[PDB]
Amino acid sequence: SDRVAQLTVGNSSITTQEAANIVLAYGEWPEYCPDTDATAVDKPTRPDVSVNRFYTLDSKMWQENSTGWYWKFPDVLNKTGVFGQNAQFHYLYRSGFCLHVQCNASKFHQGALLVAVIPEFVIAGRGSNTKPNEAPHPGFTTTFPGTTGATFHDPYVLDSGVPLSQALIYPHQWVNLRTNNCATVIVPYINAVPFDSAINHSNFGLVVVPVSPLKYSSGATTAIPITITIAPLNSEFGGLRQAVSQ
Amino acid sequence: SDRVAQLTVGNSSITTQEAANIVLAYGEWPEYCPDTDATAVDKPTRPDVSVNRFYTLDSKMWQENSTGWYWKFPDVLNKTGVFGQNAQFHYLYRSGFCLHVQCNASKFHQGALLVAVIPEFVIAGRGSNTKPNEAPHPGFTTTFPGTTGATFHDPYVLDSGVPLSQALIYPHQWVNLRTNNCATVIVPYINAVPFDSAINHSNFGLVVVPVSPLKYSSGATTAIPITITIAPLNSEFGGLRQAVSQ
Amino acid sequence: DPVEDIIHRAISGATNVESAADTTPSSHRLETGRVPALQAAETGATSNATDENMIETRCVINRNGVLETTINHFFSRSGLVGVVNLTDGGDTTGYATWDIDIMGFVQLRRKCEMFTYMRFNAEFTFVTTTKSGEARPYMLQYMYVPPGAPKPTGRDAFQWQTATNPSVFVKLTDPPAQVSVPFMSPASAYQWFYDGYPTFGQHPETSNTTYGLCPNNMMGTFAVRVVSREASQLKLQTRVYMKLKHVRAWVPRPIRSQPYLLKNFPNYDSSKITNSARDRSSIKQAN
Amino acid sequence: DPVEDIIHRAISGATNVESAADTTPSSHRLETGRVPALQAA
Amino acid sequence: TNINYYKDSYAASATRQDFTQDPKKFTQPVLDSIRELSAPL
Ligand SMILES: CCCCCCCCCCCCC/C=C/[C@H](O)[C@H](N)CO
Repeated sequence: SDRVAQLTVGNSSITTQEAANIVLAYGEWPEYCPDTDATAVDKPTRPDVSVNRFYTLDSKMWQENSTGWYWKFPDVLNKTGVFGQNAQFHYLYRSGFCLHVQCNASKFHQGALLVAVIPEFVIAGRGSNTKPNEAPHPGFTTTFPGTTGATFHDPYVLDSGVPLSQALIYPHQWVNLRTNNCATVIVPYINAVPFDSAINHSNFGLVVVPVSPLKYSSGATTAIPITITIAPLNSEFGGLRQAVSQ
Repeated sequence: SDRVAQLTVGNSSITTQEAANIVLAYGEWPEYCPDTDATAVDKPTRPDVSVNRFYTLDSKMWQENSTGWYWKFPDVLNKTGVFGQNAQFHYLYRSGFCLHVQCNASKFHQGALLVAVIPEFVIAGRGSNTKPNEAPHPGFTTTFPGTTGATFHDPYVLDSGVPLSQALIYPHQWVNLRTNNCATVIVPYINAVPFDSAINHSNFGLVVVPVSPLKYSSGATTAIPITITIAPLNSEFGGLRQAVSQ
Repeated sequence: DPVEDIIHRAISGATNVESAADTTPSSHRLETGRVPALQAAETGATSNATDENMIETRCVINRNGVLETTINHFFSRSGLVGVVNLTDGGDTTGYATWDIDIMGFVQLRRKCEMFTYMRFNAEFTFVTTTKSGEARPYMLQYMYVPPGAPKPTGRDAFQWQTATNPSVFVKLTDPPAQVSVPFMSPASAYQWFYDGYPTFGQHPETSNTTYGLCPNNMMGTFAVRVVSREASQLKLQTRVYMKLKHVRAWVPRPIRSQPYLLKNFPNYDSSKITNSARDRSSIKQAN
Repeated sequence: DPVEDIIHRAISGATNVESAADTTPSSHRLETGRVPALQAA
Repeated sequence: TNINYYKDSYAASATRQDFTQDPKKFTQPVLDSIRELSAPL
């Protein structure tokens, strides 16, 4: 009863047998911006079914030595779908996301992944240089990896210089191969401003880090893909202009 | 709750752990013939517990290449039990059947059988001859195989020249080794006449056809028997005379 | 009361539906343990998943008519159940006889064989002409010969007096002849598949030709001549069409996949099995 | 009304707590299907 | 409002049309009602 579940948004639907409940981040639902909180005076557009729906990205193959991956959400969807086209033609953006991570495996496999939504996730430079002018900075494509995602060098600090053990202070869910085959989290829109640009700013990141490694026996299936599905939810756009993708 | 179930009729009982619901053909229960529908004026006999009860037939061993089997119901039971003796001494017959098919297998086996009750199932001759006098006709023992049952030559057409894909238009149930270990269907008496002879006419056939073949791994149990159990239900007989078995 | 044990519904019901079903507006659902998508095909019940549950739909009030699909409009169309060849000039001959079977050939046979039991009335129409298609002012006689009535043994036979057997006299240039027929079976329904034998006794495993035949479907014979004392020299062909009306149908079944080899028997040729489908290039490329 | 589809909380709440929580006396329990210890992380 | 010119009722026309459906007997011939929104097993 609680294990089984089905979502639906737009024309897309997801069904799960073995799922464990659902995480609603910070106890609030996504909403449209209220009149009091609004600032920009133009009438925002609310596409609904054309934008809000599940989008599936390419799959990551999880291997015994895998170090984990991450994504930036008002990034991955900027070049894909109708959501991506509204984002390039509009200067202002607001929405929440419903997030779903999926990893199958047999009852003979063992391991655990930590799925976490970590707002304002800022990757850092890796090096001992204390001089600000010569200090390393983490690339463009490492900061906004796009649809393909990026992988951690040293997941223990989350590339942020911050302990992964405390990452449970963020909306998070475990996917444990013996318990559940998927993790689901709904994130309301959070930021210091009512709207914000989609192409410049990344509200929050996602982190799938293999805490307990992947282990199995000879003869079992070796290839274990990981797939993420994200639904932009309760979207808004404003500030229409010509397309700027970068 | 829905998985587990137990039937009972007569002095016989069946219990199932993994069963999936029950099929009641054409949404009607077996009944005795009403006064309006009756024609023959003699008082029919209603043996009840001596006739109505579960009868188990010999088991079929299902092998990787198995092509399927079939039976004819007011046939298989004509030579067995007290039901068979009433059928030989009486000219008229009416009853419904409660039907149960049983195939065990491990969670490491895979395959699927299609159990179907197909009224007025008429096997056909196999050959290209268009001349009616030289055309082949399908034997006596192929038409009424008796308790031992008969096997299909080419199950894809069901020996009837009719596509098996459409066999789902008949009261039917799948037994899928990963889901359920047995299939159960109750069939009311159907025919164009209130009573009909048991030894001449076969109301309906049963078809167990291995759609997806049987597959397993070395070291697993090879022998996978299939057993069918049939309960003549709500029986009636009439037209008493000396025994005619053929 | 002296002994206790001697002291001792359905499922669904039919709804009258005049038009196709509508659609009601729905929205996204996110919650647990409510899943219209997951079904079990093993139970033998078809998926009850609807539109409104799977994705978001608008409010659609459907005016499309469902009427044309009733079985009573599906058989309202006439078809050719038999064609009989009459040559009055050849040798002696003089009459033609056609035993009534609507399985004679395909299109109408394939329709009626998707139900096991059918009860209905019928309407026969007789289109007669010359081998050349031309019409000539000759009078014809169509006599129906119920089971057990003596068949005509010649053009001059006394069988044609028809004090009982119903007849139709019509000239050949006139419009076709048309009659209504009731439901004449001795049973309560026609049945196109009978698994069993008409008689008791031994059933050889060499020639079973008795098998499959249902006597309740034998309606007798239809005979035709041309009325004169002297034998006319002409060739003639009579096509028989039948509407099928006031129809009821029971326990549907699949259509014929394979070409019909014989009239009374569902035989096919096992080497030629057609694999009803069209061949393709691998999978995962659609045309 | 001309077209229908155009026709269209949180979870918890905050409690004012001035002092730390108290503790209430409990005793042994022996029965089935009541298990505060088993959790799902 | 049809008409019959003979006293034998089987000679009549298509008579009156009708709309009747109970696909429930073919679609769902099961003895335990399956709620369409809930898990079958
Ligand atoms: C003046 C001629 C009138 C002819 C009236 C005869 C009507 C016959 C009753 C309708 C046909 C019954 C259905 C036929 C059964 C099958 O074709 C075969 N008997 C079985 O193979």
